[PDB]
Amino acid sequence: SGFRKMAFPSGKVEGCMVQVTCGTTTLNGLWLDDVVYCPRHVICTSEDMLNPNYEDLLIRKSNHNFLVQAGNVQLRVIGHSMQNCVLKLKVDTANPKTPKYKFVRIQPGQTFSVLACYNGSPSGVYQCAMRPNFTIKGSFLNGSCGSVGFNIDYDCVSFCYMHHMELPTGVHAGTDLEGNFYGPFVDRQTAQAAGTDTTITVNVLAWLYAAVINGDRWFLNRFTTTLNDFNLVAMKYNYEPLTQDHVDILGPLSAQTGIAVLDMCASLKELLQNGMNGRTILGSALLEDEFTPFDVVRQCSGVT
Amino acid sequence: SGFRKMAFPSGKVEGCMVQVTCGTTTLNGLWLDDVVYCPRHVICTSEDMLNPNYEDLLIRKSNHNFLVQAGNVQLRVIGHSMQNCVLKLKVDTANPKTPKYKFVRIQPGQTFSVLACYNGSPSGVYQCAMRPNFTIKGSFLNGSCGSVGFNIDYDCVSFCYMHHMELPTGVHAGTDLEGNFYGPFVDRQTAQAAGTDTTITVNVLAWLYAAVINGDRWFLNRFTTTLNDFNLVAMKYNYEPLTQDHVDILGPLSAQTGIAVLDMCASLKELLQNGMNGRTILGSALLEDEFTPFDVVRQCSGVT
Ligand SMILES: Cc1ccncc1NC(=O)[C@@H]1C[C@H]1CF
Ligand SMILES: Cc1ccncc1NC(=O)[C@@H]1C[C@H]1CF
Repeated sequence: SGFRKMAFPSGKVEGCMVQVTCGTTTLNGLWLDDVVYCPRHVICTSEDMLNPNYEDLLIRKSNHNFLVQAGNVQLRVIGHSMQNCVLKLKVDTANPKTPKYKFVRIQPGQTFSVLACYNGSPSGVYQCAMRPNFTIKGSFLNGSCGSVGFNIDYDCVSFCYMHHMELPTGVHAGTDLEGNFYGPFVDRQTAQAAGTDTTITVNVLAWLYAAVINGDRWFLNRFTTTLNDFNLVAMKYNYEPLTQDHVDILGPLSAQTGIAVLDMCASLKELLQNGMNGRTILGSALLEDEFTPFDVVRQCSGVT
Repeated sequence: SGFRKMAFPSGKVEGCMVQVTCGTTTLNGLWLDDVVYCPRHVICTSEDMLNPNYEDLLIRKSNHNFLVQAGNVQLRVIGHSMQNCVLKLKVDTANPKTPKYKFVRIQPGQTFSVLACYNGSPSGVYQCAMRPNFTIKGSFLNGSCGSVGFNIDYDCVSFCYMHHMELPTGVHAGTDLEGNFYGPFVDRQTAQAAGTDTTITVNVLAWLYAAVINGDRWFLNRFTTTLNDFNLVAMKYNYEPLTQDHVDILGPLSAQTGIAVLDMCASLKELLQNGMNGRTILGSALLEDEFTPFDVVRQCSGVT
């Protein structure tokens, strides 16, 4: 029993972190096989970041200009190429610590662990969700770029995020491992509008099931609702509309607890309309949306 | 910017996790140098746990009865001994992955990361605090015993906790790495009273400084208070009494922000007396006490 915002064990990712320096800029790189992946803005000076012409800036750089260091080891760069907003630095040595891995583009509402790094060194690990508006509310300071987001399935690390920037609002933006930004963001020091965000309804429902499993039951009521009625409430409270797909993914939790999905929706409806009345759910005084139904099942069963 | 409940990178601890089996019971062990540390209740059957006589139960066990497995490797046990509530299994091989480490007994109110494990395999990592009543509100299922709590200072892992049990209330109890329980708890399946808990005042104040550093300032007011006046409020709201030692540890945050400790105490006083009025602080709708002043400084500076 107990329920925590659990991150994946970061060990397999730590073994891949390196430091990449180009000119006066230093950030983090990800060393997998004989390739180091890093944000392409490593080639920019703070002056260039206002309106960078990356193709032009990269033309002035040669393999020997990219300094890649794994702790005390210096890696020899034998190739460089830009793919979208990432630089791929071919090195002459395959990382002996390369785990089994995939590059995945996650969907909004999905969760992942971030290994925050500075100068190629891991500082900490935290679990977070990709917001419906494609931002992440992370914890990143200058030098954290190149830190990655990932999920793990037994021995396989699925890399889904690489940190590139902090918006003027203090929210974070980044790319998949092919350098495609999540959201409308560009790697330029310019004001950028993040879309209207919403709360991840299916995640809140999953978290309400986790609360029941662990003993927090006060929010359960004598009511039920329909997808249509619930969605009218979800609309008013800036929650994502619930679909049959979301109901289907909640199936295992509905089955384990014996609380029908629409009955849980009616509890969520009353919580949205009345608030928590000074009470807590799993130690939170608000409705948590950073646990997916898969996260709840995994944590509640002890999956390693 | 941004502030998260960050755990230490668990890599150095993952390299130490092993599985320990004795008879029909399996749990986690910690392999450091040529010693495997695990909870002594690995020698008990669920029947023995009601009133175990550990000295007698251990006398029936021999080195060959303790099955220690590190992933696919079987370790040869050449000695066993009980120290308080831990068993120390001497093995014939030093763990090649042993990091620099210390065994420390933490104080209540201090924080640490837990690497939750099942069958010697890491499932996840989370940050938590040792409650003033010596319990931890963790996330532990059957088979999680032997999972450890730790802090890291550059390359040194300070092991401070080993998980032994879940109280009937769903809160968790465990020992330091010499097998001494934190709190009045015993390793027996019996109802056990955890003391009256309190909120860790210095941690809440540290978190209020982190909120200011990151832009959440609405709670700052035009008032100040004294240690005596604040402690009368702390008493009423089951908060730990604030001492000059706590004020001294808050010094760096008071210096960085320019908000005097007693001025922050007056903001905390108004928050305790009036609530949050439906607002949030660093994404929380309650007063967070799981970040120490050292945690706030570390996260806010990017310490690796
Ligand atoms: C200064 C900072 C802080 C935290 N995380 C990231 C950053 N850096 C940026 O925003 C880089 C300049 C842009 C490129 F899109
Ligand atoms: C069943 C469980 C669940 C989570 N964490 C731990 C446990 N196990 C226990 O409480 C063991 C029997 C006691 C020894 F003090």
